[PDB]
Amino acid sequence: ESDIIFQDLEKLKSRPAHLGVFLRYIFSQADPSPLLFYLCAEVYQQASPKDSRSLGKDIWNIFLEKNAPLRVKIPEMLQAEIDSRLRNSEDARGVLCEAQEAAMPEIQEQIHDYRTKRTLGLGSLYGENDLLDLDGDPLRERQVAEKQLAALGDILSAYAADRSAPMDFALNTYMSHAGIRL
Repeated sequence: ESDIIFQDLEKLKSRPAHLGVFLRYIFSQADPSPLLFYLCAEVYQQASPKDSRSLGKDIWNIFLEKNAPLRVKIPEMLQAEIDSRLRNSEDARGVLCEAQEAAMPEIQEQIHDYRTKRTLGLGSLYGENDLLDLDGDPLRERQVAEKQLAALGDILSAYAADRSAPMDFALNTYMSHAGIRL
C-alpha cells in the first residue's frame, strides 16, 4: 500500500520505487538536503569501515561543513563531534544517527507535503503511474525504481553544477547501495 509506504520513512527507505517518486517531488520543489543527508548517513552506518571513512568525508563536505552546498543545520555541540570524527576518519555512526534525528522534522514536513500532492491527484507528475506496475516481484521493483532514478537525473541535468553534482552523488550513493543503478 503506497498510502502506507509514503507515510512512514522507515517503510519508504526500504521501497526504492516509492522513494524515487518521493525524491522526484523533493528534487523538483523542495530542499533536498535533509533527506539526501539522511539517506547518506543511512548508507554510512552500513558501509565497510573502509568505504565509510571517505563517505564520511563526502557527507561532511556536502551537508555539514560551513559552506556545504546541501547544508543541514544541526546543534553546534553535535556539529563539533561529527566534524572531529569524520575528519579523523573515526566512527561517526553514533553522531550521524544523532544528526539524522535533527533532520527528521523537516523530512516529516516534506512527507506531509508530498501526501498533499497525492490527495490533489498530482502523483502522476512524479512517477506514480509506474507504481501501478509493481507486482510484488523484486525484479519489477528494481525496474520501476530505475525509471525514477533516470527521471531524477533529468531533473538534475537542469540545475546549477554546484547543486546537481552533490545531489547526484548523494542520490547515487543511496541507490547504488540499494542495488539500483542506471
